[PDB]
Amino acid sequence: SFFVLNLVLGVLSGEFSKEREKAKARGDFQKLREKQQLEEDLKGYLDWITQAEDIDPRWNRFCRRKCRAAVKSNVFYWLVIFLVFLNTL
Amino acid sequence: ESARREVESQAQQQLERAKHKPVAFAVRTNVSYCGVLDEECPVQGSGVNFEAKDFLHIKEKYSNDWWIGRLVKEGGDIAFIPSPQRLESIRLKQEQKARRSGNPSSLSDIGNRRSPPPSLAKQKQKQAEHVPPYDVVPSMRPVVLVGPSLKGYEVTDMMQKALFDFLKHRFDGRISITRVTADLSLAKRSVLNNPGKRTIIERSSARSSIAEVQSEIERIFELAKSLQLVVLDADTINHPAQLAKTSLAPIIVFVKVSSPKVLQRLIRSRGKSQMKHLTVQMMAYDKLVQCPPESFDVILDENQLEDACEHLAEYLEVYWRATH
Repeated sequence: SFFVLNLVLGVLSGEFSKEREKAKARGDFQKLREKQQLEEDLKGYLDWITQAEDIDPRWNRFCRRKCRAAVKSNVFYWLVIFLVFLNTL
Repeated sequence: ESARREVESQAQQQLERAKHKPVAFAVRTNVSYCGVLDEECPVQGSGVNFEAKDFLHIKEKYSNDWWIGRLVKEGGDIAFIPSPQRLESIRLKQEQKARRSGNPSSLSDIGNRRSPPPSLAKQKQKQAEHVPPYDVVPSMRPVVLVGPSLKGYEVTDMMQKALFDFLKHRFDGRISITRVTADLSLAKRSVLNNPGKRTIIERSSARSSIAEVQSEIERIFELAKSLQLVVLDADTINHPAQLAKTSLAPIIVFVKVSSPKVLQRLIRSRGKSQMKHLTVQMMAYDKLVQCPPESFDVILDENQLEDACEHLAEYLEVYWRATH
């Protein structure tokens, strides 16, 4: 029951590895890798385009510039964590 | 030897008496020639083995042979560069003692015609295009921020307005913005004898933008004496080829868009319209990276502005300070 199950686990894991090695040789991790960097920049530059959306040369620069700062100020990240802890409690 | 001792220290004292002397103009070198064999200078310095297109701006109206000066780096010491006529007349002097410089050969044919080599191996003709020695530039260097596409087209300058906000925040005490509605890529002051100056003089080059495109050479160059790269909005350089020929040689900064797949949703996020040009904004973009930096030596492969602006900041953090 224990030795046999150990043998089953070993034979199954060594067979899963002996197929992931083939998949790496043919190439499938590259699709996953080159997709995560894609949305990384699509989470990147595409936020930079919106950071110039309110550079006004109708008066949202007074408040919206602070809304962006507050969201990523480590204050709106800890306040929400405290609220989630309270909700759990 | 009273002759050597009585003067030799002349340069040593006059390059330090007015240590706060203000520099002007500029120099763009082309040959780094040493001076162990080519000293010919009262500074007793080794040589001028600096580089091609070296960074130093000079105003000390010295004698008609050499120009005692200053080099801009981490140290604010004084330097020395030869006068333009010196480099002109000596660029052949280093090849004046080149024996068979004219046409006779040393290939065992000694006595065919003999005679001194013809004067054409001198500055008698030198007429490639009559290209002069060291070229001036502003007291600073002009700025180009190429990318991500044809400037002024929705996203294109919108990647620059955001980049010019922290820039103006770091600047504004350093800022010298201007917006040029003229084509430097179609502007070159290397005219034959005289550029167009009149308005209705009825000449073959009267109704030409050259008159109103060279008018901002004065809005650049020595106007930068207060020290400032002077950025611009120029919808002129979509490639560091036409700009980097004349005495401009601008600060070309490239905002990278990485692989040609993140810009798709960067330009299509606005949906309809933006594909009026379709290809070029995604074709001219890699038509730029195509060639090496060196011009746009600056590259800006970076995410959200917080660190992306730092690359511009650290470039000019050393650059601004090391220019005094």
